[PDB]
Amino acid sequence: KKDNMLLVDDAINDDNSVIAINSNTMDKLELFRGDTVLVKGKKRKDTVLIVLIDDELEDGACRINRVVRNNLRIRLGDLVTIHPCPDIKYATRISVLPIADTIEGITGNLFDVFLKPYFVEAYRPVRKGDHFVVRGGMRQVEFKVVDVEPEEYAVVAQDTIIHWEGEPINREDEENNMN
Amino acid sequence: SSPAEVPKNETPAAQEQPMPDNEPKQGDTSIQIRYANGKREVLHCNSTDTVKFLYEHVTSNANTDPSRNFTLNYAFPIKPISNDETTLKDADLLNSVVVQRW
Repeated sequence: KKDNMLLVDDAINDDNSVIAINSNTMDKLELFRGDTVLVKGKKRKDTVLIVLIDDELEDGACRINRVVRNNLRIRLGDLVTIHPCPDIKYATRISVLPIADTIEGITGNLFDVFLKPYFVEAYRPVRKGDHFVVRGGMRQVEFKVVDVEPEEYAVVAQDTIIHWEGEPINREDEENNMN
Repeated sequence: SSPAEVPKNETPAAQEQPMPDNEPKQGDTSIQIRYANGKREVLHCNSTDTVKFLYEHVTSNANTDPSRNFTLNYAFPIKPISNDETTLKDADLLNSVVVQRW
């Protein structure tokens, strides 16, 4: 058994772009707190997150919040293959769009409110097809990464250009991911 | 730096700074630098060094960077690596990614 495949567990760190590994897992596979790792789960899908030492994790399975868990189309108690990718580098531009039913009611500057503070100084490692979540203004909006310039996956440094547009959509696409 | 100057730039940084192989008594240590150069990353290091020695490694590893002002961090709790003298042991910077921000 190659120790490079791990099961999905509940999340301690409530952040979106993050997964938690245990320290005895770190010596078993060289990685660090800042390291950006590629998660490839079932249904031929992927995602990118930050690994972080977690004492409670126990080396055998990893903690990931429900947002990462969703993008990989996995559940609590499913296996995933983890492997690092530093080939990815800072983004040139990004293309996120709000899902309609998560913005029904409000309008205006979604960038300044949600996206700007969410990506700021975190240089998040996103992916095309990802659907992330931002809490603010007494609600939680869901955007989907529709396009990035630096291949399928890239990072959101302060210089990276975040382009949001205002047309929203139906949740039919999620099902075609689950079906 | 030219395509041929960069490998040479890494060559200084790789051989310039002490690695004594009997000092891992305090723990051998590996840094991963996240440069703002475009998403550039270099690794390495030895036992007990300093954050400023990483700053010196940046400068030795590339000639454009020395005249530029910048700071260092770890991401997700977003700690600015202040107190440039601070040892790797005291800053929790053991095996951990260090991002650079101009």
